[PDB]
Amino acid sequence: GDFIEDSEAVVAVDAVSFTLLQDQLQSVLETLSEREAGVVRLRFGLTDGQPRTLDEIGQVYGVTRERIRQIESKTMSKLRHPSRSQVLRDYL
Amino acid sequence: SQVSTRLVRLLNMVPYFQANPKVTRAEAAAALGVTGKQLDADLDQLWMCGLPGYSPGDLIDFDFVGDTIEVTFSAGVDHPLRLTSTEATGILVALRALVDVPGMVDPEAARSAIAKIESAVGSQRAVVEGITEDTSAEPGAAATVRTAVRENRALTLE
Repeated sequence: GDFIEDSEAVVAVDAVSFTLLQDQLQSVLETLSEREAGVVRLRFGLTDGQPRTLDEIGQVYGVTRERIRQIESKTMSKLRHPSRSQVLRDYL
Repeated sequence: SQVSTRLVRLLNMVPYFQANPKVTRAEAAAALGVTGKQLDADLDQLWMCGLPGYSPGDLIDFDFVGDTIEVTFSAGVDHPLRLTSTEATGILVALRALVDVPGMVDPEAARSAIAKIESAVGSQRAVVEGITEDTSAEPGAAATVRTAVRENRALTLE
């Protein structure tokens, strides 16, 4: 029993890396507008603990689901720019 | 039924848009033979459906540049759906009926189409077949007539 490794323990390196990743992601999202940042946070579940659905966000913001999908597509296209992805490249 | 045909068309739209990188609204409408409103509704329905989990980077995403359609994430839709027995049989029957008609279509093109379709669908000798493997009965007048029709040139007929 002394030679069996516990595989569920925290590596103590992924925790700090994840904290830095969250801080960097928040810093990157601070460069966007409030609407797109809120849409991304609600859709990806970055807000508290869980993601939402497209229709739910559309109803909350009072806009058509087509508008929500277009906003998300434009935001994702913007975030694929090399300027906003160079910092996050090393985290993957 | 109508719903099944709509589902087949909606599922096969993605490979069609992948084949043509910047197909416009008019070209898509002509290809699918549907009205503008119906095509717009189908495009909207296809836009908001995709991979399980339902993340904006997981479901199907497009890129609208003015009045052009492009695919950025096929969500696993890479090839069109296969051909059912009924439609393939109908196409083969139509081709083998029109190959024997003189002047409407080149026999070589019809034979090539038959061979390619049979190879693609994997049919065997238990399907509709023609009478002559090689006609060779054309005196060349049909080819001249077709060339005159295509090029709009004067023709002399006895």
